Amino acid sequence: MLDKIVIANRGEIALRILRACKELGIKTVAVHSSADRDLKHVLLADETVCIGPAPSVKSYLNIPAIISAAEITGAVAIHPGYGFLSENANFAEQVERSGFIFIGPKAETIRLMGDKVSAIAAMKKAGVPCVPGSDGPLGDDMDKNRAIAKRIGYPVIIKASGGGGGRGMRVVRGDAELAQSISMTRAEAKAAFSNDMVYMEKYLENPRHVEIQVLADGQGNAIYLAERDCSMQRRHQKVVEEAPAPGITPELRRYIGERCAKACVDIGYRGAGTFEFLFENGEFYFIEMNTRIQVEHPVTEMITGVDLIKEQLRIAAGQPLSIKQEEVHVRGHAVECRINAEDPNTFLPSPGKITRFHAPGGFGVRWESHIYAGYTVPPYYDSMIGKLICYGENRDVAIARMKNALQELIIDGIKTNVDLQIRIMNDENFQHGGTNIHYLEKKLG
Amino acid sequence: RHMLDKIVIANRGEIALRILRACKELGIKTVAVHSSADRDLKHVLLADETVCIGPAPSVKSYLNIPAIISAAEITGAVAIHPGYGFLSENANFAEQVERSGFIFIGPKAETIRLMGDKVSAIAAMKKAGVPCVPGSDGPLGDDMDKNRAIAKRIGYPVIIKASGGGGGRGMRVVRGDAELAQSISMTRAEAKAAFSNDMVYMEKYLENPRHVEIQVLADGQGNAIYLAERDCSMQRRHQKVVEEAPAPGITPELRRYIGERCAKACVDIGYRGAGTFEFLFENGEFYFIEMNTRIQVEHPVTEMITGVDLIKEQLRIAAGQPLSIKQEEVHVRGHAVECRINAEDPNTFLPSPGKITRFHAPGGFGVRWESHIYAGYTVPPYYDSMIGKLICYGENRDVAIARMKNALQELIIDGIKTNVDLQIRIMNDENFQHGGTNIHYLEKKL
Ligand SMILES: NC(=O)c1cc(N)c2c(c1)nc(NCc1ccccc1Cl)n2C[C@@H]1CCCCC[C@@H]1O
Ligand SMILES: NC(=O)c1cc(N)c2c(c1)nc(NCc1ccccc1Cl)n2C[C@@H]1CCCCC[C@@H]1O
Repeated sequence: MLDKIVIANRGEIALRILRACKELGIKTVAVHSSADRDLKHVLLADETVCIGPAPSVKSYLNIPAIISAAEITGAVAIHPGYGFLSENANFAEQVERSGFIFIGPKAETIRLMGDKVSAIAAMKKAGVPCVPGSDGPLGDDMDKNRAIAKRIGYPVIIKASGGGGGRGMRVVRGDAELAQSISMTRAEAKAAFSNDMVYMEKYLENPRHVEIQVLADGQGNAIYLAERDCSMQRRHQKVVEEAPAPGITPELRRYIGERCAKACVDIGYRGAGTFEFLFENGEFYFIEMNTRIQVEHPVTEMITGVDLIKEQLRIAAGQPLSIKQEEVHVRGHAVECRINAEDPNTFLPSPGKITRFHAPGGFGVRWESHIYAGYTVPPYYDSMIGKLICYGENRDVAIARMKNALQELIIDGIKTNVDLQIRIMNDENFQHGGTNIHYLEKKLG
Repeated sequence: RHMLDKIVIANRGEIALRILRACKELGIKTVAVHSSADRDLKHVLLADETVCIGPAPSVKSYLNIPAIISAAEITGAVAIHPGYGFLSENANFAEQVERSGFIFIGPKAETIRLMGDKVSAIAAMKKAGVPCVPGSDGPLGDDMDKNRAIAKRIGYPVIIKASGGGGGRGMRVVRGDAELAQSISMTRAEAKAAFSNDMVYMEKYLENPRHVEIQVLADGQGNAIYLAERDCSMQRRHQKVVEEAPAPGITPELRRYIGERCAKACVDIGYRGAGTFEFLFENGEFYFIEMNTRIQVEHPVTEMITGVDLIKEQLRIAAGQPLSIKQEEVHVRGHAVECRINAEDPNTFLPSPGKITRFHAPGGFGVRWESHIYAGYTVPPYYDSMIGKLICYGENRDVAIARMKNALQELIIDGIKTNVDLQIRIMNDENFQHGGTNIHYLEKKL
């Protein structure tokens, strides 16, 4: 095992990693901004280092300060969590050249999957089904771009090669909008990602968001740990996640999973990763790969029994995968509700002091949050303050437990999306299952 | 399938909240019956209906048979869940409930009566094939020559036990003939005063036993299953502190052997609902001591390793539904540890009442928190010291223990004294980390 690690993150994920470290007897170094002295994980860590003032650019995104804290404490590894520097290939490369273990994939793999054009090319080569599109970058020749748009099937989407998630996209209904659209995206991409490379892709009308969890040791072994349905979204931001995805057969799971596992070997993947797809008419279409742990990883842990953070730590330590594909079994169902310090109606973030707090309990109830009574949610960071995960023997039990747990959850002093989550659990279409990616916006409209 | 419309939760604290959650999941309307001191209980605050049944002393509230039955009638409830303790093993209450036309969420009154009489309960178990402690196999008379002959056949040390006794009450260890007559006479007088039943029996006293118990479920359709075992040996002066499932050192073959015998005994006695067969385990052999005719405090450790919601099964059985799982569907997976959290003084072990000023619950993968407490809540001095239960699960015993250590360190209960520090000490104990420690261990450590 790794003797001592730096947790290069904050909030709920930092607390998640800290628990995993403590379970394995790994010493923890909590690096934090001056605004995050009162974070729960900071108070629980063996050593703490203040890495700079409140803005992320000065603290959590500050590479030299993070490296220096790792050198000063005698740490051997760095876990970047999710967000911040987790998908920054230059950070991964610097961590390794400085002699530390980077708890993530190789910097080259981050670059390969990070550039969306080459990622799709790599997946097509690996045998992973992708969304029909340009299959390369787009030029200045409108005649070639229009011929490509008719080849795929209108409507189409203009995507930034350096973009990802919910940023760097523009939908095209017809050829009249096409020219203005290919130009606006290039200007936005060059300003936001410092790369003007764009590509064209088929805009799928009625798709579901289905993603595959993988674990690869970087020694030739790679396993798939079922799927997650993350279709309940608003402004390209996940709200509810669940595992397994409803309507996915053991045969469909096996088909897509084996392809994802094979793709890991072919790209030399190391650690935990997720292959995101759009699922429509019984077919999967690759969109992107998250080369880190995901926010929604707990729903996969509940249904497989696999602790995903401990496995990241074992792989980083140089241990080959002990878990064999034949040992991965889907059992029961899990639902995750993201808890955000925001007004759901207006999207207005709600930082501030939590005057009253009470977490739900019970069988199959998992609460993932650093929040406590008297704690101030700082205005400098993202709105996500916690995650409520409920497990049951079937989908209906997990939903029933989630309704009860949401009713027990008290967060006063700030605005939350708790009431929105209660509305989603009570939604008859959600209760039936299989709602598409556009459902939540339509329901709220 | 048909389900109970509304039930009265005839209990308080953590178990009342546990029962409330199971009801809500099943769409059953809840009736929280409470004493005047228990208006601010979490489950009372979450219940669909509330009925104040009397003042703080349990005799006028939680043990008050007419007021509890009256609250079921007033609210139009169809069933009564007694939880554990209070009226849960009271056969007169269960008889009065049935008589009043309400469902008693438990076994038949006559089954409670049968298992509540320790002499009759042993005779029924021995007849069914359940292994028993060698003993008198009937009541002791006043003839001391006969009592010395029974003691010689059993072999000293022996234990004199009250037929109306149970748990940690109504027993006396005898090491030789010199103490026999007086020990029998003293047990009789104590039994007459406490139980209005002076019947005593003799049992072989075991030197280093483990307290291992088998969980059962039996429906009204003739199905009876076993849900592995629990080791409750980590205890002090008849008070459980740590429980775990499955029991260390128990092989699948040993589990199958004892479990099948317990399942067969349910069928023979016409058992209904949740129940536990309590055993003393020593030298790879099981010895029946008593049967709990209700749910136990430590039921969550069995739920974690089997996936079975024991409270929801009680509610399903009571509604007239078959068991939701078959024996072949019951699988032991992983390991679970329960730390009882008490508002108690660590030097005296007596209840420590008062107001909770700051409260923080632990979280994480495999962490389960069973408690009604919240910040600002006042622990009343009228009832037991138990304020909560911390349950950690893992794919093996070591992971469960590692998760417990971290969970206990995150647990904050300020304003009152707790056994949190003692629980941290037990988790750090190398003999506990090895496992298989006997019932006498904790007292010897302290
Ligand atoms: N081909 C498509 O129809 C399509 C549609 C969407 N909405 C895509 C979508 C495809 N791909 C992406 N995202 C990746 C991306 C964005 C910008 C530039 C490149 C990439 Cl790879 N997104 C955005 C997503 C936000 C939430 C909805 C479901 C999944 C996505 O995370
Ligand atoms: N035969 C024996 O060795 C024996 C010993 C004890 N200590 C017995 C014990 C046997 N049996 C009982 N209890 C049941 C009982 C008591 C009085 C009268 C009838 C009964 Cl069934 N107890 C009380 C125990 C409390 C301490 C820890 C856990 C094991 C036991 O609960």
